[PDB]
Amino acid sequence: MNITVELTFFEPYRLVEWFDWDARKKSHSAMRGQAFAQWTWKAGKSFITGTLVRSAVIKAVEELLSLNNGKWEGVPCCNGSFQTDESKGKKPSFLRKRHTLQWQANNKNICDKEEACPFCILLGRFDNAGKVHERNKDYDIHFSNFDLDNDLRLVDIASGRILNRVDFDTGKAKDYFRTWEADYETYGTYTGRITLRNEHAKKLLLASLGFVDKLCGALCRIEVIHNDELRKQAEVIVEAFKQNDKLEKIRILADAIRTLRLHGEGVIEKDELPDGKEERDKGHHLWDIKVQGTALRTKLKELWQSNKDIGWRKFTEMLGSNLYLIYKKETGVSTRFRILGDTEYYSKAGSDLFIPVTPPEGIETKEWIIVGRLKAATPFYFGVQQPSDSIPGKEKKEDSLVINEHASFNILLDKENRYRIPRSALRGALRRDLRTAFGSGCNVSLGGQILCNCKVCIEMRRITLKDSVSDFSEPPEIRYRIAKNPGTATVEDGSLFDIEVGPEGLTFPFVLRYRGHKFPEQLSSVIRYWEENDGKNGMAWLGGLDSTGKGRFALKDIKIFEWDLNQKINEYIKERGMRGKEKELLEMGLPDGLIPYKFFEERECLFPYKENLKPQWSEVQYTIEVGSPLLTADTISALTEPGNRAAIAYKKRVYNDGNNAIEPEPRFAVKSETHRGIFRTAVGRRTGDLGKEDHEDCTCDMCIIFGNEHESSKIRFEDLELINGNEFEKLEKHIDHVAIDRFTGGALDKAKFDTYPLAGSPKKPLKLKGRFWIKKGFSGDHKLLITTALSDIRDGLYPLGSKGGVGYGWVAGISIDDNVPDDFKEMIGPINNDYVHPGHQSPKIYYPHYFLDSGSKVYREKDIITHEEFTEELLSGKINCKLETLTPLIIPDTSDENGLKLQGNKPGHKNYKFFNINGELMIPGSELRGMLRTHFEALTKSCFAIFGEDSTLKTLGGKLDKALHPCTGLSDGLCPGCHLFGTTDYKGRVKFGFAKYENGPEWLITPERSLTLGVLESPRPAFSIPDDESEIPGRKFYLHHNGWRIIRQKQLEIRETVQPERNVTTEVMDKGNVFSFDVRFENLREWELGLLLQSLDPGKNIAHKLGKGKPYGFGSVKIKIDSLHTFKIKRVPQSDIREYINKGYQKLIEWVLPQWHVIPHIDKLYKLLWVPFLNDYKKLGDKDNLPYKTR
Amino acid sequence: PTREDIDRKEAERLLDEAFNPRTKPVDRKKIINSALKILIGLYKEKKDDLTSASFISIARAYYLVSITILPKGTTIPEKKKEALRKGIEFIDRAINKFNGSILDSQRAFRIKSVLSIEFNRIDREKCDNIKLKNLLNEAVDKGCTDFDTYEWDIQIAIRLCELGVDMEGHFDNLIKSNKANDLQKAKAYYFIKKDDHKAKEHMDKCTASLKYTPCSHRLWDETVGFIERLKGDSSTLWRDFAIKTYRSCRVQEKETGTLRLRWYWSRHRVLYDMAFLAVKEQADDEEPDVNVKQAKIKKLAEISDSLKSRFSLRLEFKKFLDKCVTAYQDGYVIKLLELTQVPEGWVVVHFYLNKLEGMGNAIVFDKCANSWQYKEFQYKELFEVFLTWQANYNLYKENAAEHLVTLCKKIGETMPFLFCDNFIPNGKDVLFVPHDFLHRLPLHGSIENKTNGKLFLENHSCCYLPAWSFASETSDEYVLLKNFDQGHFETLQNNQIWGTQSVKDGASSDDLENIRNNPRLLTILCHGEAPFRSMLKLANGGITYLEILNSVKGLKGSQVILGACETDLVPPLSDVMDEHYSVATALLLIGAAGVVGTMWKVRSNKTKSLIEWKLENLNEWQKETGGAAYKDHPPTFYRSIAFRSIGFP
RNA sequence: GGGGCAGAAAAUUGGACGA
RNA sequence: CUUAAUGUCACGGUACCCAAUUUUCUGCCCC
Ligand SMILES: [Zn+2]
Ligand SMILES: [Zn+2]
Ligand SMILES: [Zn+2]
Repeated sequence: MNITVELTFFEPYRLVEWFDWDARKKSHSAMRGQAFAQWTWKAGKSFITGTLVRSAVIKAVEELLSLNNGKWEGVPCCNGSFQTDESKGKKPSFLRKRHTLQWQANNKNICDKEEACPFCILLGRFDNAGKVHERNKDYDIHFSNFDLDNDLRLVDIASGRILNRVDFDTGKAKDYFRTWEADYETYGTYTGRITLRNEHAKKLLLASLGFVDKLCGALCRIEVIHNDELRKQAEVIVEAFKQNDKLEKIRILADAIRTLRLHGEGVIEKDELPDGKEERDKGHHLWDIKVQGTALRTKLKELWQSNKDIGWRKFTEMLGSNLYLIYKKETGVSTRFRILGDTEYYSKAGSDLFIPVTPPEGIETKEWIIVGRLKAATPFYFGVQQPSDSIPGKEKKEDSLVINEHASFNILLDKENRYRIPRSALRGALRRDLRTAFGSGCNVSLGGQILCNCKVCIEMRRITLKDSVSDFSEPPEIRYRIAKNPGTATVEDGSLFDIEVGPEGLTFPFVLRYRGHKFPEQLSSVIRYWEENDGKNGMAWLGGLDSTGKGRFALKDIKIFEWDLNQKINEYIKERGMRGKEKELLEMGLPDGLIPYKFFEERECLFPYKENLKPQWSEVQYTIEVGSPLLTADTISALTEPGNRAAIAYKKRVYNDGNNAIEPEPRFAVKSETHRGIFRTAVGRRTGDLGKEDHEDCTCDMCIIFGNEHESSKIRFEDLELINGNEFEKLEKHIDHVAIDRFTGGALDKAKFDTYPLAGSPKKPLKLKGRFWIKKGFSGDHKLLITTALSDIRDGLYPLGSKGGVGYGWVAGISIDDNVPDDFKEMIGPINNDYVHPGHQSPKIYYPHYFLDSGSKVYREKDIITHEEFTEELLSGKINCKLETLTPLIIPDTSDENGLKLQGNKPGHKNYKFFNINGELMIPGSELRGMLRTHFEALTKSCFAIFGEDSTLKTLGGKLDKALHPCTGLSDGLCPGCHLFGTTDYKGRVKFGFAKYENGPEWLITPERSLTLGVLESPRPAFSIPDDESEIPGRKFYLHHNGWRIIRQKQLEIRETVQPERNVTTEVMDKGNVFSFDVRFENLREWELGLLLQSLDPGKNIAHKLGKGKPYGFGSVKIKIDSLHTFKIKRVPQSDIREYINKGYQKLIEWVLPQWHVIPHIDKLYKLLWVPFLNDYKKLGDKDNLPYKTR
Repeated sequence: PTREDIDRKEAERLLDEAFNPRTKPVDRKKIINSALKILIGLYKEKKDDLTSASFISIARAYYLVSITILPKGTTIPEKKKEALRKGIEFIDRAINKFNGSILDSQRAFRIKSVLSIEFNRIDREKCDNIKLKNLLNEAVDKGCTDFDTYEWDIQIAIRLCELGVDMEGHFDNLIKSNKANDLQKAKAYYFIKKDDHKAKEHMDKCTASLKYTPCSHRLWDETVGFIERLKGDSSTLWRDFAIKTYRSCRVQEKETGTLRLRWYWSRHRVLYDMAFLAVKEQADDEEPDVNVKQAKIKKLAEISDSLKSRFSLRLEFKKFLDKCVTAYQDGYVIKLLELTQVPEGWVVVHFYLNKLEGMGNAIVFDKCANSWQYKEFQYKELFEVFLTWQANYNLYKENAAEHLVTLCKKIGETMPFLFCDNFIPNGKDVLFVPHDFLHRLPLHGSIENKTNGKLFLENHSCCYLPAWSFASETSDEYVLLKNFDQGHFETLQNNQIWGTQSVKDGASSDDLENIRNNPRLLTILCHGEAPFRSMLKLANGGITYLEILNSVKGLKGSQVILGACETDLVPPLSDVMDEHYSVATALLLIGAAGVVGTMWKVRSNKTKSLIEWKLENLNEWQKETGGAAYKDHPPTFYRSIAFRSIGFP
């Protein structure tokens, strides 16, 4: 009786090269993949050996008959035979080394070649079957090869995979191995024949076919009866970009094109790409530029119009990859090749032992099926090697170096590009959780001749779980990561990469099957640990990048079922264990048998739960309030979506679980990597271990707590998301930054930079919520260190996000949640300078804004004060300041160019509003930072860090002396101003904040409460340096004379006489308004802090300048110090801050109260800042008027 | 010149500064890794435009990093294999497009040949000896002959003389070369001229040399390989070198460290096995009288004893022991009693399993008769049934009574000398010293291959001891530590005038650490791990083998009647180093004079009956309980022979 | 005298302690 | 053309581990 056998695989299976029994030993992969399907080279054909399905059927029959105590509808069965070479030899091609399930008695008769038992005849014992070649199809039972149901190409059926083996004591994986993951949708049906001459054992054969559930590493059913043109276009566009000397930013174009797959076709068809500035007449710096004449916004539209067939996802991905590769060819393409430690281990390795295992008669065995949903409470990662490496057939590439693809860290996607959760990763996570619950497991051994009998290994030998794919075939968001150099608190060179993370909230179906005698206590502990109860929160750390905080799955909709294998096995055969129909079990509430599990224990009933798994990870959820705007600088995402914003804030893309797909509203958050890095830097600076020479065998208080190159991290973080977003209505605030030239006093040639952060004010801060987990192996010192790090976060030293020096992400406090552990929760007048500068150049013709000369000499501190652990000698702390205005202050809010709403009277006239966030009037931090930085640089003759070179009216750059140029990297040396405020490759040691008024009168009353302004024309360096013979004028500064009364008087006489639509009118402060801002500092010496103090409040009758209209007299500010907090909180004595300012003057003098007027350049500086108000334009440019114009 | 040449010169300088023995091995690997960083970084920027000199430099660097990676026990490190493979591939790419001078060709072929030598030593299946022979011939015919200034040429010549070709024109340079060590000269004399005398004194010079070389140094593996070479073709020289290599291995495996120098450098089971073979076949020869042959069996006994357990003997201290347990799991870590001194009426049975010969051994010593004897047996079916019982007991604890019956029944069938009168005479107490497989076997319950064969404990008094150095040459109070539920195991044993010193109910771990040297009786639960983390279920978590070693300093000289379930058979089924890691072994190690430990799960009633046995503070108790009814009720045999006598009086 | 600037310079792969 | 039968636990193995999208900049100004 010939029976046609078919296959239907329901999860990605694996196949290997054919080779042969003589050739299997030569190739380690073939020996490893004996239990896999076989592939041939003719592109080629695929099939599975009849011997492999024969072994599967033999295992099925032995297990099935042990289930029923060796009795199967009347006929008894005997033990069989699995031992060879007892008389002559001819060992079978396959070796068992497995615990064969043997029986109590199995005593019917000594079976010979007359009355062979059903299991014996299925084994083909007493037939004419041989073991050499075959030579005839004369078998009593034959298992022919199973073939797929036009010379299909090799890659169309398989894609390579790299499975892994992660150690338990460490987090590092010691070794890996290749894999040829196939497809289970289209090329997953096989076809073959089986013959059975003996009718006495047909029932057993059919039952085995219905019972087998393990074939080629995948659940299966047994059934009875172009880019070539894109390459050229990428080359063309790259060449055209290079012809414009703008090749440096081709990769950000590749990243933008790759990100563009998230958006639909309308971003390119409806021209939704950003249009640049409204009236720039030049377009976006990247999008609206001309490639080979045509605009790129339209060139890409044409290229897509020629490429509808491939699809938007494929077109964008291929264009990005091609652009990246073409850029890499003319940066050489980066190639990766490890030296050692790349162990690809298979353990090929004759004890040929036989272990009979006899289960007691009458044992109650049941097979439990677990069905549920694996919701990702955090973004998930599943590591997969790069494309063009996962191509099968083109492997072994021996001492060959591979090519880096566009994505540094891919994520596991199937052929249809939906997120897939692999069997191997979930099995490994279950192994880790089971070993934790038991507390005693074995590090898995490979090629071991005898099965491990440890606790964790036994229960997984009876656990089978299926691969799952999420019903969300949408591109994964790309989470960039950067590495910070502790020496200079900046980016480590060559340390930027991308991470492909899936959206949080996806519903991955979860299938787990346990085939044992009793449902284990530890697996119940694991399931309850994974469950997302009311307060359990879910604890299935599943996937990779767990240290960052990616992969915390919260199992939910959990349903436990079970057949009774002893008495209801025929139903199991009939419904095939519902393999592949796992979805139907969720809605059903049901097939014959499969009664739901009613004895499933709760969380507070499992002893191993509380013993090992519950304390394993202790959550510490805490909220951070920041009274300042927060910005994370997602630049790549900023080069898309309307707004033309250079740096938008990072927004998580959350997916609504079970609801209508993805949520249109974004979720602003701080990256979990940022949280982990800030805590790690905190502990490193408080422990003195950051900046160490090496961490080879190190065991410091950072490698233990935050992991290292080899060990895993014992503390895992999460996203620092925002919860205070529903009561803002102005969550995103547009703030503009311009780099003022140190010579012209105006905008540089290319300096405008608009940042687009979140909201946040002292009267309405942002509530940022996040959590981190603690492993149950920390002593008192480590928990104390992490608590001190959290307190330092609370104290405000470490700002979240970017541009912390300006004031972004300045924390106002931390509120620990009441659910934190008890031990963790319990353990967590003004100085006015008396210096007076007469400024008596003319107490009783004029100049608009005199210049300042400081000399070309500069002292470069080559010994950089590293941003590592705090120096004991150096002083760190906080400075509180009181800000008052001697003249009205004007600071516009560019976010609303029509704040005054006066366009009705005259359209096209700019009318700003005074800067404010959430309605609280505030001075931007950049203003104070630039003010005091220019002041300190002129005080210490630091440099001209921002200089507008490349101008004639030759020697565009030679006009300035070749000693005071802006500073290059640290090799040359860093100025004291560059040592304090910082530069590129060296983060500044002083961070400024935001000024809140909360005092003084309200406004200035003269369109209401907002006096007009004259025309503020562009600064003209030609006037300062009329003749080329002159070398250069010095730093430019503005006087303090109150010319604002002229504007306040002739407001109507100038708002209509000239410039009807060219002027700008915005509201201003009044005289004597009191503000308050904080100026933090880390790792400053004595003289540095003294000079900073003298820069803040040099003394009486000296004031700085802020805001617009400095030549018009607007915006003069007076600063006073309340408290100089210092921690090594301690308040320094108010005795004029002795030994700090005095040491500053002492160190400055080379280059009782002191005498600043002695130094000439200091004298000129303070003359230019004198305020004479405490008590009581064409004829000049003529050649005969004044040749030598001085300062 | 170019950056290529400068970086190659730097790599050459680093490789030269790392190759010489003057550089400490502490800072030897780092130099090679740095040079190979430079080499591969140079290679990555130019895949095929790279000169052959850089390829041969990379091959040499891979060879150097391979030779500084040493075997980690029974498994060769995979970094070494990968380095050899990469070096051979790079040198093949070098010679495929060779564009250098004659000296460059000589160096390339020399490096390829020595890489092939080490790869054949490590993985013979891939680089078979025929292709190795062809490559060595191609190297020597190209000028790889200089033995005075190139030790690799000496290695090539030695491998050729192994392979079976003559070098009569090269021995003059081979013997006069200063770089050649004792082994090279021994190979030269044994193969070039087929001599045995000069080979013999150079061989003994090598034996003396091994006395100072650490167990990690490759000369040990070379010597063992040469002994196997001499064993392949019947020679009379490998006897003496086996004996002296054994002596040197004993004198050396007493100075190495247990923390990180003994698990994975005592890979010399083959050496001790074949020294045992040499002693046995020397004793197999006819002797004029029984005065030297009878004394060579004693030497066999020391062969057996010196390999069994040296880790346990030498066991703050807590940190070092935690390092030991970490190193057990293949992780990363950051006088002797004379064998003739045996009390009267006691016979000691030493044990050794020969992996080379495939047969077991047994050495007895009747103190009254002063006789040492040896007999042979197979150990394959015993391993079969031992694993069968262990698996069917781990899966089903009490249901493995039938497999206990089978294992104990076939132990006597395969080991009939236990019941032989001439081997172990009736009545005298028997002390067993097993070797890596028989420790877990319940030899006290061995059943003679008879129609109704009795046990071994029935007609002898059995005592176990992991090694021989454990045996070595107080208060009269008694203490009890109980942590069972207060519903059973109460009787009168809880209060029968035990002792007011430390007798407790619901005792804790700290209580066991405060005792005044009394015959401690302990009745709690144990689990057994897999490592040696077999906990004891005292209060406040429980006391572990780790804690027993670290803290228990009061039970010295005590007679422990520990009756906790799964104590003596804590160590797993498979062996690693022939070290026994039971809780009873820990108590014996800290200074106890004897422990009646339980192998597998026991019951409360049996522990109470053993505790009730206050006749003199066992075997007769086992006889009375019904240990002779293994064929009438396997369940009652399960719960009787679990208690075994561990220790020596 | 009927405004300019709207960013720029980078970093976008470095790895991965067994005696 | 597959396979070889009195022995295939490869569901026998988490692409795992490490590194803060950041450092620097006054929406500002005259021939
Ligand atoms: Zn049969
Ligand atoms: Zn195991
Ligand atoms: Zn500078």
